[PDB]
Amino acid sequence: KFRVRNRIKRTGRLRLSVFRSLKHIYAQIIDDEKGVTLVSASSLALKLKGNKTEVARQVGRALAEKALALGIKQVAFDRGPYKYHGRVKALAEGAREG
Amino acid sequence: YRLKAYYREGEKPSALRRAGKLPGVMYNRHLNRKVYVDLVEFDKVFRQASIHHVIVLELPDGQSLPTLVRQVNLDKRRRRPEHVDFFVLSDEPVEMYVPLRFVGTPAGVRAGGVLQEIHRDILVKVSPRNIPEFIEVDVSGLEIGDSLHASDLKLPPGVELAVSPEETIAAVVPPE
Amino acid sequence: MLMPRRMKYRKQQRGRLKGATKGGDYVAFGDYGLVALEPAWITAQQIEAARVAMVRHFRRGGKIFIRIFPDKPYTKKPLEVRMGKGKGNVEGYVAVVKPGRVMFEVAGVTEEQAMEALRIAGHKLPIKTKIVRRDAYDEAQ
RNA sequence: UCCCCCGUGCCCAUAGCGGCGUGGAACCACCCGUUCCCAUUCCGAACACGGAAGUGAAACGCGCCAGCGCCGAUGGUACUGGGCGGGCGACCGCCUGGGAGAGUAGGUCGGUGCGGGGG
RNA sequence: GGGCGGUCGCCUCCUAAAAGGUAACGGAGGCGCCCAAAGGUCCCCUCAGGCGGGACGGAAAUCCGCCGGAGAGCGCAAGGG
RNA sequence: UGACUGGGGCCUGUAGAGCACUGAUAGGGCUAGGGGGCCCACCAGCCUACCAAACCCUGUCAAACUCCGAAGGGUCCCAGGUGGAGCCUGGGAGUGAGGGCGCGAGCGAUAACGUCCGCGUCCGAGCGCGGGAACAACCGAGACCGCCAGCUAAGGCCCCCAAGUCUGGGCUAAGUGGUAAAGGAUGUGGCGCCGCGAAGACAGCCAGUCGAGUGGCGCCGCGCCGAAAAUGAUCGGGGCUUAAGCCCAGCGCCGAAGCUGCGGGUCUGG
Repeated sequence: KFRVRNRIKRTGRLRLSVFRSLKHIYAQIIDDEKGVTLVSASSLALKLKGNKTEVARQVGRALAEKALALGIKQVAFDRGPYKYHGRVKALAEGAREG
Repeated sequence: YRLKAYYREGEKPSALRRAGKLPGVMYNRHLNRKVYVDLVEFDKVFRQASIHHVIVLELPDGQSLPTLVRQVNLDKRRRRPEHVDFFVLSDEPVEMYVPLRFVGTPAGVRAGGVLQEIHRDILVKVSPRNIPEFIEVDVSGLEIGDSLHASDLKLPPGVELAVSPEETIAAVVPPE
Repeated sequence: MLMPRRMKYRKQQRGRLKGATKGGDYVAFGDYGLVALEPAWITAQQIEAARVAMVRHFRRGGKIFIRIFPDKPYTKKPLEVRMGKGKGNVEGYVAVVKPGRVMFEVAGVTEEQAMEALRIAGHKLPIKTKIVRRDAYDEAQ
């Protein structure tokens, strides 16, 4: 298996989860303990382009505008099998830094 | 065979065993309740009956409900039963360990042998309406070599054994 | 004699004898059996004298089942020594037997000879015995 | 409110192994490539990137099944806080509050939050 | 009793009577070091066994395929993990 | 706020049990090797009531094994709880040799008025008092003093010796009682459930007469042998047999320095 679950290395609140599918890319801001999503956005499942990495940034900036609107400032970055590369949401706005 | 049983309120299991009246219980998927046969009587019955044959229990309702003896709890010291369980039947292919006859005389009664009756009650499935008995097996060409077991027997269609087949049934083993 | 061929440790503690038998209390191997009334430790050389007697009696006979094992070691200090200086040497092996344990069994012999051979055994044993048949020893379900 | 699928938590095997049916419009995966970012103690196997000719075979989702696995009473014992006995002693019995483990009847191929996409 | 013998500090398990603690010249083992990577962090990867199948190749030299939640491994004793 | 107690919430791996792990284990099945007969050395081949792995079935064992697991115990919260309880600071000590009993273990030989720990008690310091023949620690009971008053406790009520030769139903003939085991016995008394009895032999002389109770193991109460040591014997003594012994009821008395009654002292509190 890809056990992975570095996501287990989350202490000090507010998780920005990312999902990379062969066609698409999705993301939801989660408050655990409660067990509840607060904010979201997706790839063409949000109605959008047919590219890849360009599309990523777009969904990113999307998530940003919506979150700050609710009063949410800072978080922590995910993707389980990340390998932080390519399809990155290197977006302004959200205060999770980097 | 019959036996007078009587309802229990749940009071002083010590008192009853001392007053001749062995406590037990009856149960099935719709009714489990508490009863007290008499030791005196149950002995004649179970000693002939056991759990190959079937008992029937005449209560203060005329209801003579049909049963099998699931479990008997012995005393460990000075062998003498403390408690009996009664399985209430009707018409479902429930289990039981029907006995076996060992008809015959193996070749191992002459070149140094004894019959060992490993598992002389084998388990099976079949509805209450069908209650076989002595499921004989013949032995005659069983010398001191190894010996027969499991599915090698005489199974009335309706009978559907729950064994393996591998569970050893008998053997022909040397002298002293 | 009749001892274990390997053990985690060579010597062990003594321990008390509570009642009951816990297990071993229904016949389950041969036709006639020998049950215990008094608790005791039974030595290997007793078990043997009991075994050989059984066979002795009915020569070229049936099968005997010795349903107990001398798994426990026996310590004893050399003669005329004082106390302390640590535990003794192991001088033999015994089996713990409590009220109700079925110790022995025979099968495939005349009721006549069974009754007899079992009785002789009890004369080899440091406890009170009783003989038994094949009654409600049916722990099936 | 009612279905289906994609993410993500709580329950901690009554969610498990193995069998047998299904599902591709949409999701998902496999698939097409190796120029490009990024890869291999050798391998585009894996990570990774650009694609959409094909397939639900594999993987995953959804059912149905009890062979193995897992759960499991009720009764009755074992043992025992406290009180009191019998015996000369290994040890055995009563009274009152508590009460297993095995084994039996039986139960199980899950339940349940939050958010998305589709009718 | 004293001598002869044995022991004297430290760690692990049992004796220990389901908090802690608890004796005997009671049962059974270890320490008086090591690592310049055997340390920090980031990114990867998963065992031992077993049954197949393969030139030299044992009964595991290295190769391939199924099964195998941990029985392997963690410098050295045992225990916990 | 104390000891102790009621109601809640955590923590725990013993008693007991179990075989999933570590090891041990009796028998059978299934089945690598090895031994050995058939036999050929060109190496194969078939059999064997031989020894025998791994694995499965039945049956079990373990301080240093545990899938499981009580009663209890530990602690924290809220209450009851005014006690020669509790907490804080300081002045004065002695003790640092313990002992028996009950329960839970180790050592020992499931020996010792033995020895090591753990939980409780009494002696120590209650050798003050009652019971136990006598006797620190077994049973009863915690003694300020006085009384020619009354009730009790353990243990007792035939005499020594206070109080029942009290009442009702059973057992025992050994002085058992008045202190011993494996194992032996048609001792007794009470329960059994099995043989087979006008195919009328159970016991006795040709089987006819004989005309009925006969054997067979197995439970329970009480007793019998098994039972030999060294100054004179004895249950404490005399003496007890439908008991003055044993079992089961019932009513009544005697009995301490305990509890009441009356009088007195001293110290606290009010």
